[PDB]
Amino acid sequence: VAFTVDQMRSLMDKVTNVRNMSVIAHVDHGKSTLTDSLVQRAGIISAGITIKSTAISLYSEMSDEDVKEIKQKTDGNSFLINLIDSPGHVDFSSEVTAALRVTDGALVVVDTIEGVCVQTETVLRQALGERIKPVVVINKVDRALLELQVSKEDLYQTFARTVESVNVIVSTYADEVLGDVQVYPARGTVAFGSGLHGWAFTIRQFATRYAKKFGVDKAKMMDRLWGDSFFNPKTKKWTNKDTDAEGKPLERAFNMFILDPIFRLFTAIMNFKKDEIPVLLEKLEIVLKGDEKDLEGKALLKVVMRKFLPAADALLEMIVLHLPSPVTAQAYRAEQLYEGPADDANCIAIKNCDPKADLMLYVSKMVPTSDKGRFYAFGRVFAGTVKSGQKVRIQGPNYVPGKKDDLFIKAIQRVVLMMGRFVEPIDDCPAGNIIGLVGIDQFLLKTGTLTTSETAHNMKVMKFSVSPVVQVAVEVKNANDLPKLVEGLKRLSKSDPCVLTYMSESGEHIVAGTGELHLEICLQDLEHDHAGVPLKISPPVVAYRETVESESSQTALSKSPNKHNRIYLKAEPIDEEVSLAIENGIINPRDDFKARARIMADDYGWDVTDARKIWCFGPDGNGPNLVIDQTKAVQYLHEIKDSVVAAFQWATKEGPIFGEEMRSVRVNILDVTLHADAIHRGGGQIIPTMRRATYAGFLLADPKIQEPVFLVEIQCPEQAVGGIYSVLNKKRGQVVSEEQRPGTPLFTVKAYLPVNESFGFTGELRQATGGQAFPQMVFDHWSTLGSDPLDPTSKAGEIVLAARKRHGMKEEVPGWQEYYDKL
Amino acid sequence: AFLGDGGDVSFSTRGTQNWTVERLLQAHRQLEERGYVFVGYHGTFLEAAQSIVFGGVRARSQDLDAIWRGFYIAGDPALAYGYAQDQEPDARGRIRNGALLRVYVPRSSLPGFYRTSLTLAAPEAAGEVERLIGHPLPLRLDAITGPEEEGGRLETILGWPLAERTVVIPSAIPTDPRNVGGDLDPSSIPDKEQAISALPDYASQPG
Ligand SMILES: NC(=O)c1ccc[n+]([C@@H]2O[C@H](COP(=O)([O-])OP(=O)(O)OC[C@H]3O[C@@H](n4cnc5c(N)ncnc54)[C@H](O)[C@@H]3O)[C@@H](O)[C@H]2O)c1
Repeated sequence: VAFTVDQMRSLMDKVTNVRNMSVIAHVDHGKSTLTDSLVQRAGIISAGITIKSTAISLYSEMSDEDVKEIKQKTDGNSFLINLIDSPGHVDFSSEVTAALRVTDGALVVVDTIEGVCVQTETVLRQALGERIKPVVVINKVDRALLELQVSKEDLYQTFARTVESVNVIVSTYADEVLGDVQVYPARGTVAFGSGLHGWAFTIRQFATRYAKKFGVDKAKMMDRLWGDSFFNPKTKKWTNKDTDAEGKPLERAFNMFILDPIFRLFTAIMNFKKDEIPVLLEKLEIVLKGDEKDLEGKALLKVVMRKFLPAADALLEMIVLHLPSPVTAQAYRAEQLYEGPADDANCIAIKNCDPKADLMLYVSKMVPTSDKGRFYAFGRVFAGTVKSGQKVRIQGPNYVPGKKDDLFIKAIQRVVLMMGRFVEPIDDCPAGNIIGLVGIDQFLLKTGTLTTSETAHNMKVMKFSVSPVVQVAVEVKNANDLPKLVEGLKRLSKSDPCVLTYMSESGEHIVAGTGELHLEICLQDLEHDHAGVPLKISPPVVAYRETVESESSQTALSKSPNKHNRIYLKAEPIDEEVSLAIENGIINPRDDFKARARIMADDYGWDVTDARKIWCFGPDGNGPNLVIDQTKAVQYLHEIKDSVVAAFQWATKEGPIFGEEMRSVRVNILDVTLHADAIHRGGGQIIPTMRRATYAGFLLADPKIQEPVFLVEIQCPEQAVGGIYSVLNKKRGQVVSEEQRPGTPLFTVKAYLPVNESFGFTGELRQATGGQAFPQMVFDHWSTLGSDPLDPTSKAGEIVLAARKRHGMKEEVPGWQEYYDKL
Repeated sequence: AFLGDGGDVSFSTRGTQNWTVERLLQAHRQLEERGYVFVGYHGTFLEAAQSIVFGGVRARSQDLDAIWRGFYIAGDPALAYGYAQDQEPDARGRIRNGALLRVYVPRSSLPGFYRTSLTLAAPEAAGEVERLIGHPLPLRLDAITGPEEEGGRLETILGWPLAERTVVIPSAIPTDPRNVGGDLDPSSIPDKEQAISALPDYASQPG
């Protein structure tokens, strides 16, 4: 239906009638198929700037009698339904949690034949851990009839077992603070149908229809339409035992009034019995129009079943009548979503869904848009109201009420509705609704918490990292498609904030990701969308860092090509604390040199003198590497600063060991001799000099390499927990902690896993745990290898040599002599 | 064509493309066979090499006294190696390695090649050079070889008229992208190239 911005707002202030939910379903179960039936039925459209579909808005209207069945506060017969997009596979665990965290209900799609698969089962216990109320829909019923040709009792028992396995997971993992959340068909919390043909029903739907033919409240009618209830056809009597007086079998109510009519149509139509179909269609009052009166086979069956039992209506029914509104759900999800005091003024405001209290908007992700390369924040208002122009406290991951770290007090340019693929600006948005924001992508990488209270903690943070720990080399198979790849990379890097595309000194096109899989999907999209050109991709490679262990054995000297300029320097390690500070924005390159020096001096034990002589950071002019000016009375020194800085940028991007970025490397320019005439101190002369001197100093400062290390958080049932340790003990993994969930038998093992050992990790962990494990790893720290990188046999040297060959460099690492002045 | 047989030759930071040592030995042989002789190396940046190898050496303005204008080459590749690089950084400040070129002239021009102990590019040598070549500078269809500096290594100046008659081909001596500004390591010079890099004997006295 087409709605105006006024209608949406008027529909968004009635939070009691909103349904924040996602669809938990395996892709091969018709997840997208059932979703389609919903958008083609209740999909809301607006009466320029396009975005990647992240959420869909659905409208559902019901009767006054229907609204009286909802066991929660309601207001009016209009209902807003936010269908939040879900990942296409469990492996995308980090974003699976993201969707579930901003939802309150869940439509769990289960197969008729295969029942509940391992994936849907795993995602479900995660949703239950997030305190999400589920409603089930048994899809693929079409297969049971057409292919398997099962009987009415077989199909019933099949549903009974399917629903049984679901509640086995529910009663086990659903927290006891929600009461009985198990699903019962008789209670209209379970639907059945075929997404393919687009039909579905609930016990409540058939109860309503027969409710009149029996002069009976559908309460006890749908109660009969399941389980052991039998309507003896001969005596016209309802009974509770499956046999009559003479001991003859009675058909159960479900098979008699629900399955039979459907089985009739399936048989009448698929058998081309032209004389039955018309009669059979009339008593069910299914009228075909013009072109439809000639259809046959599946073509006819599809139309008849789509007009008989529209799929979306069965689903919308359960969603509106049984899924918690933001008001009802936030009451028991607040304490779980707040990383602070339970009785806090903000946490209380979240439990009540108070639109008047301090703002508590959650940013689950950043969405790519057509408005330049900017991203639109996507999330949900848990408290207060977000307004256009409103100044909010953008609180990032590292943010803490104490310090002012990772805090950005900026203003919201525009707040907009995420109408699937389109954007609609609005004045404000009360708490309880999903929304998108404009002009935050430069402050929030992916996730974060918006606040208007100077004493509010972050909401349950989702750990992410932009650090590219794995990368590959892209190359066109056809040299004429080069321009298509160049633009493809520029496009790829825009569809994802955590994807990096750059050019190495050799001119190679590099694509770097946050993980094996993350980088895998990006190379696909690139070769199919952004570029669409046949590409030659090298095997995945882990990103290492080059560092020093001590101060240069001696002063590093290097002179320019013209032999007139000289740079003396010495390299020394930088404390991890400092490197962390730099990476964490504490020690900031674009910060006042005096204010910054005070920090380094007081909080990190730096000679304030040196801290004010910082010429630059690196690489990219902000890395954890520094050039300190320690020269004394050097004439024209400043006239080469731009060049020296430039050199340091390249020298720190690709180190002398094997082309890898430097980390924690402090360069101290001890002395400089320059030609009097600036004609001989140009970039061409100084840049190389500084660059080489830096290499010589580095190689003299006890070279070492650092390997990236993950922090993996694994959710796994007690039984399969043994399979986790089995895998970690051959990947050089180190266990950090093993916690158990209070009630459930769910464990949460956390450990460090070297990135170069994570290749295929999820695949192995899958098998070792039978698919019960739920992986989730993020970059944690860099680890310095003890072995000598200059030794080809050592563990570090092994990596080095392999890399050097792979790059086509001289197998041996250059001695400092190569870069030192040739004296 | 004097580049021998093989793929299209291009210049890159990764090194000269489609230019093995064997192909050089072939092109060098085919050059000698057509009456050409090797006279030295010329180090420069990629785009320049391209222009020289595929367009030919052409006269251009250069920062020095007009009487010393001409194409500059060196017998010892180590010397010319020092000019095989960008002389000015790009927008971001990258200075990429260059390429070593081999210069060949018609043997018919050998009667115009002279040598001197005096340091070149200096007013104190102009007189002696003008004496050897038998005419006032600048150099024309002749060339001069002498120390680039006091006690320095030898260099050779090819008068533009003579320089435009050269045939230049890539060298098998690679520049180092991970050590721009470094000095040429003698062990990076293919023993096979060193064998074909002997210089002609230049006249010490005028004609
Ligand atoms: N470059 C060398 O190999 C070499 C050898 C010995 C001495 N030198 C010293 O270097 C100084 C000159 O250096 P230079 O000769 O590199 O710079 P230059 O100013 O003499 O010549 C300018 C540049 O133009 C480039 N170029 C591009 N296309 C060209 C073309 N078609 N024809 C000719 N040149 C083209 C050359 O690479 C050259 O480097 C001399 O004074 C000499 O003392 C250089």
